[PDB]
Parts: sequence; structure tokens; C-alpha cells
Amino acid sequence: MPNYKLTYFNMRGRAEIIRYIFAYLDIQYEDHRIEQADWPEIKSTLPFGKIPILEVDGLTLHQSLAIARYLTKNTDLAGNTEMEQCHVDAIVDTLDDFMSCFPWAEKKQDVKEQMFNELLTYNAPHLMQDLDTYLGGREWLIGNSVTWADFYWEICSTTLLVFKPDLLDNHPRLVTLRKKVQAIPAVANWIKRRPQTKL
Amino acid sequence: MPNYKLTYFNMRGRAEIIRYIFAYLDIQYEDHRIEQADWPEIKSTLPFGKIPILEVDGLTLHQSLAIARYLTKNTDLAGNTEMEQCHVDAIVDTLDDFMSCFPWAEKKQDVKEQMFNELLTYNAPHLMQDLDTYLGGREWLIGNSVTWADFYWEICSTTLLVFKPDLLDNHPRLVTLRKKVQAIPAVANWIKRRPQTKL
Ligand SMILES: CC(C)(O)[C@H]1CC[C@H](NC(=O)c2cnc3cc(N4CCC4)ncc3c2)CC1
Ligand SMILES: CC(C)(O)[C@H]1CC[C@H](NC(=O)c2cnc3cc(N4CCC4)ncc3c2)CC1
Ligand SMILES: N[C@@H](CCC(=O)N[C@@H](CS)C(=O)NCC(=O)O)C(=O)O
Repeated sequence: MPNYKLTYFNMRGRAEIIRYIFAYLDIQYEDHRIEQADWPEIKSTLPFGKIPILEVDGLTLHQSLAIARYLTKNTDLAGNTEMEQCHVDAIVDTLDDFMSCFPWAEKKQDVKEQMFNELLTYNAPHLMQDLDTYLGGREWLIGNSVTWADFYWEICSTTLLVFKPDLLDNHPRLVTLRKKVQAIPAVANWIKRRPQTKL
Repeated sequence: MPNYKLTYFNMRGRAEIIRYIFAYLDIQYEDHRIEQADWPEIKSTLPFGKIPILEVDGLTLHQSLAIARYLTKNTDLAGNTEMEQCHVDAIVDTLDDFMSCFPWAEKKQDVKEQMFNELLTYNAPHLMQDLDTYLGGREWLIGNSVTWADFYWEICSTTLLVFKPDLLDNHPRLVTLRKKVQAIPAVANWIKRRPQTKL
């Protein structure tokens, strides 16, 4: 076992996927959370100035989805074939493109209201129908067992539900997915233990 | 042999990385390019509404980065160690994030200009510096041989230079990586044979 040190804001954000993988695989790591006041002092230290980073034996990794992929390679969470690993990556990227559309950094809180409302009213419902069709009559998004794509669905939807809490009212299959992930004893164990933040 | 059929616009866009990968590996495939007129109909066909897609022997893949990662999985484009493949993904995600910031589909013209300018004036230089720094004196972005991250760097920068020609004027080391990538024989042939599109 190597030693690990995760560094991110005190929020779920883009680090939650990594904490989910860590928890599912039973990997003791350090979850180092910073205040946004300590962000300028640390940004210059970072390779490309963005967070999260994972340190494994003095080696800094960046980019959440690349770290997530790195930590699940050769694990059940990855998918069983290159095609299945491709589908995991397509779903993750698709969810991620939509999570990234939101103007989290927009300082004008008025303008951040508008874009958020539009994406949650026009964009998101279409996407929730694409997932539903894609999932079909499977329990999990890819194959016949959990992958970190499912983890990612749960993480993304948790944060989309905070804003539009009725987002899945016409999609109980996507709610059951959320519950199947929250049912994984290691994941459930961490969902209760984790710090309670909005995002 | 397996059969491949790729569909995207008649432009480099987010399909070009796949095309580069097919060249390097000497893989025969159909480069299907759709007219911008046939786009509204084809969306209904597409899984999550985005292109490119890659049909493979009667299976459809989406998400250009997930597709590229599939085609490079067992090849030398993918990286020499498990840590280095993480780094390959991380550089590509760092570059895709920056390409994705741009409002390629913005319907309002005035919005499109203000953001492009903004990103080329302040953001792009910061990223150029950070990449240059990451590259150091080495030959390829990652490890000691070419990866598809190096392909991605050439593809992104080709599109960026169209809007900012003085982009790399202070980073000859990154220009050298372009030229090195462009001189790989399988790639050099493709740049010359591909359709000359703006983006
Ligand atoms: C300029 C500042 C103050 O330094 C920063 C501004 C942006 C802010 N970022 C967010 O508040 C935020 C929260 N949650 C997210 C969740 C996701 N999802 C994809 C999987 C979950 N993506 C992106 C997310 C961004 C951090 C502080
Ligand atoms: C009018 C339509 C039909 O609605 C479309 C709107 C979107 C628009 N998109 C682009 O023109 C475009 C071009 N080049 C790109 C390059 C990259 N890069 C990552 C590696 C290079 N990414 C994204 C890119 C998007 C096409 C027309
Ligand atoms: N998207 C990459 C980079 C993450 C990123 O951009 N993080 C933000 C906060 S979540 C940051 O470090 N600075 C603010 C910003 O990028 O707008 C990842 O998943 O790791």
C-alpha cells in the first residue's frame, strides 16, 4: 500500500469521485481540505493551478477524472472490457460536460442565477431523459455491476438536486441508481462520515 | 480486421484527435463528414446529441476523448507506466478543459467575441506558460516517447493559433513539440491529405 494525500476545498466538488473510489476500495488516505482563503497561497504550488490533486509517495497527480481512472484501473470499478471502459468514460465525460456548463465562478450573483435556472429548466431535463433511455432495464449504467460512472451519476445528481430538487420526479430508475450507490456499505459508510457541505 | 466508421462535421473539431490516432496506428476507417444542414436530424439519432460518434462493427461510441482513449488503450500512444498514463489523461483533460471554455456554439455574436478575446488575452498565456514549464527540456509532454497527449497538444494549438498567432511567440519549446509531432511520418501524411478546413 502507498500513502495518499488528497487536497481540495472543503466541499464535495470535483474531489468527491476520488473519495468515493478510495472508500469503495478501502484505501486509507489523507483528505486534506483547504479554505478558499488559503487558495492563492497554494495555487502557485500546483502544476497547472487547479484542484484537486492526489499525492502518491511524493508524486503529484492532477485532474480528478484522470486520478479516478488511475485509481480504478484493474479494479471492478473500471469495467470488464475496453468497450465497457469506453462506455464508463463516455458517461463520465457526458455528465462532466454538463456539470461544467454551470458558471460556478460567476461573481455577478444575478447572472449566475439566470444561467443556472436555464440549464436546470431546459438543458438538464433533456439530459435526464438521455440517461434513462441509456440505462434501460439495467441496474447499473455500464455492464452488470457497479462502476465509478455510477459513483459519478450519484455525485453529480446530488449537487443537481440541491438546486432543482424535483429533477428526478419523472425518473425513478435514476433515483434507484442513486440509491443503489448509496447502498454500497463502503460508500454509505463515507456518505455518513463526510463533512456536510452544500457543494 | 475490425471495421470503423467515424461521423463528425467537415472540420477538425473534436474528431481530429481520433483521425490522428487512426493514422498513427495504420487503421483503415471511413471518415464520414456530415453537412451542417443534416445536423438537426442527426441529433435525434445521436445517443446524447453530440458528435463525434464512432461506429465499430455495429456498435456506436460517443465522446471523442473516451473514443481516443479506447483506440490507444493497448498501444504506445497511451504511456509507458501506470502513473504516466494518468499524466497523459491529465494533460489532455487540462487541454480539453481550456478548449471547452470557448463558446463555439454561442448564438449571440457579441457574447462570442468578448469571451474569445478574454480567453486569448489572459487565459491562454497562463496555460502556455504552465505547459512550457511542464514540458521543461524534455522531448515529449510525458515520458520519453510520443503520446496522444502530444497529438492533443498539436491539435488544440493548431486551432488556438488561428485566433492568436502571437500565442506561442514566447514558447519556442512548445512550437518544437508541434513540429516534432507534425513530423511523425504517419501524421505528416494525414495533415497533408486531410480536408483543409478552418477549425
Ligand atoms: C474562484 C474560486 C472561489 O476559487 C472557486 C470558484 C469555483 C468554485 N467551484 C464550485 O463551487 C464547484 C462546486 N461543485 C462542483 C461540482 C462539479 N461536479 C462534477 C462532479 C461534481 N463540478 C464542478 C464544481 C464546482 C470553487 C471556488
Ligand atoms: C452551428 C453548430 C452546428 O451548432 C455547431 C456549434 C459548435 C461549433 N463548434 C466548433 O466549431 C468547434 C471547433 N473546433 C473545436 C476544437 C476543439 N478542440 C479540442 C481539440 C480541438 N474542441 C471543440 C471545438 C468546437 C460547430 C458548429
Ligand atoms: N476539472 C479539473 C480541474 C478542476 C478545477 O478547475 N477546480 C477548480 C475548483 S472545483 C479550481 O481549482 N479553481 C477554480 C476554477 O477552475 O474555476 C478537475 O476535475 O480536477
